[PDB]
Amino acid sequence: SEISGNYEADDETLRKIRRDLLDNINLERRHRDLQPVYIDLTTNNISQYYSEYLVNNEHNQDFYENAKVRYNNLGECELCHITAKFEPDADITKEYIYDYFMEIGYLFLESEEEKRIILNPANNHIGIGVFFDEIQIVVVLILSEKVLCIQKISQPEQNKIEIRGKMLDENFGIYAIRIMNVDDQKKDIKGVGPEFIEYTRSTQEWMASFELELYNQDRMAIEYYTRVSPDSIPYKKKQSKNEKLTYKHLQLRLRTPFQIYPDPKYAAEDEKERIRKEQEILAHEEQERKEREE
Amino acid sequence: EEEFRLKKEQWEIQERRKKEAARCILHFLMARKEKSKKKKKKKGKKKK
Amino acid sequence: MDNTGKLEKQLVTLNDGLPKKPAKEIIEELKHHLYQDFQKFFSEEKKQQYQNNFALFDRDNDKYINLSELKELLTSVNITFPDDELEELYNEFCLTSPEADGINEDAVFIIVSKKIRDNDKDEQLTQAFKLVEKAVNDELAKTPNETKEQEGYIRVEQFKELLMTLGNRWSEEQANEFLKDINPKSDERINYLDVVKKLMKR
Repeated sequence: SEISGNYEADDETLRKIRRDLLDNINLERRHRDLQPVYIDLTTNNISQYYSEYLVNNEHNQDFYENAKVRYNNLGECELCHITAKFEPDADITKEYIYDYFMEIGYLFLESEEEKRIILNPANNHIGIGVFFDEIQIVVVLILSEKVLCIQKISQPEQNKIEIRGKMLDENFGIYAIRIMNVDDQKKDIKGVGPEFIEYTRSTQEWMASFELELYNQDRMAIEYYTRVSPDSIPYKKKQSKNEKLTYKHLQLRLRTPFQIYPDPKYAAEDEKERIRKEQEILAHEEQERKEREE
Repeated sequence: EEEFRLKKEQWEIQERRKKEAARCILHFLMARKEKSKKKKKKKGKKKK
Repeated sequence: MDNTGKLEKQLVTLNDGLPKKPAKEIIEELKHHLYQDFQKFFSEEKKQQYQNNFALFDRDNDKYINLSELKELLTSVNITFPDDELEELYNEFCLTSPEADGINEDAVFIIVSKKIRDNDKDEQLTQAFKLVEKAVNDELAKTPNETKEQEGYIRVEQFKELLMTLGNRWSEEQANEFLKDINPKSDERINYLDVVKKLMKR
């Protein structure tokens, strides 16, 4: 205890490292002319959990599958995780570990299997989880092919949710926004169809405004359904008094355990690093312009 | 002294929990059962 | 070029590696997951008490009590099931343990788990109504020109984002059905008291 010091990590730094790996993946994708990867809630949470488990324990296929079942994961998934040890006689610092995570992303880009899974054109949902201990670190990435990805979930009005999502599939337009109890699988808690959905097919994006209060919001997931030919969906269309939605014709597409995207903390922190990036860029460009004038 | 008093309180709580365990233990054998009859006589002379 | 097509179906296939471990180990780990919630749901007093109401009906000391013995344990602990629900719970454990002459000690513990776990879900859902009414009344008082009739009445925009806070996440998609189910009468206002009644009745 006297000799070995604590090595706890900030949640802000955790989010920084995770989204920085995500943005490095996106930068490489655009360098190669590849689509940028959005933050899938399922993949993000599962990868964070899996890296947290990895730092203290080795890979477990059955454990990962059971975690996916508990989260109610959906779709085919590909996992890319690495654990690396620190130098026997090297100092460990915050910036040291952050540049080490940069190097971890570079080694992902230098690694065949994980880079291929990251950059798979078919796969379109990616979630990152970075964790570590005093001795090693681990990075975990979970990618999948899905039609709808969440780009914004906001909390502007205390009682009006808005999960903004983009449909990456053209045949499929978000039709059913509903879920069942994670603990009570047979319990179809809450869901609606087009009449309470705002779908713009051109972007295949979707928003919505509807009602449900502080009822059961700690664990369960988000079950996004889609329909073929987004045109045929009566988006936000008044359903007759004798007309109710039918999910038996609605295809489940994304089960992402609920979380604000970006969660106010995620959004504020991300805006922080971005703004500091532009501040540094402007300072560097000012210095460059002065040097060029001289 | 404060740590000792806290430990004593925790020990009293654990004693109550062990009394609950004894309640569990003294709830099973109300009836059963069958005639431990014939031979437990092996009682070697050399005592402890 | 020419953007020739097309709407293509990126079918999301649920091939995410169903648990490759054998069904036996799947069962043990599911049982452990169920018991873990038990551990916190029931104080050590409750845990070391349920045996003090299980065994005497488990007269035979085989650690298995029939449905009648389970119900007697429940009555002694002052926790009661409906006849059908309690019989179903006992029979499920009896089937899962065919070599068991009923439900074991662990089975009775799990049945109480289900009971007081439903009770805790209801209690959390109810305490949700308290904060909901608090917020509704506060916002209504912030609008003195709105009659007290709105106490209980709440907007669609006043009924959604409370699904991000407590218990086990009802996401935005889990924020949809109750609206269609309860039919906001062309006003998009449905009483949070009516939601109290329905959610307590489910």
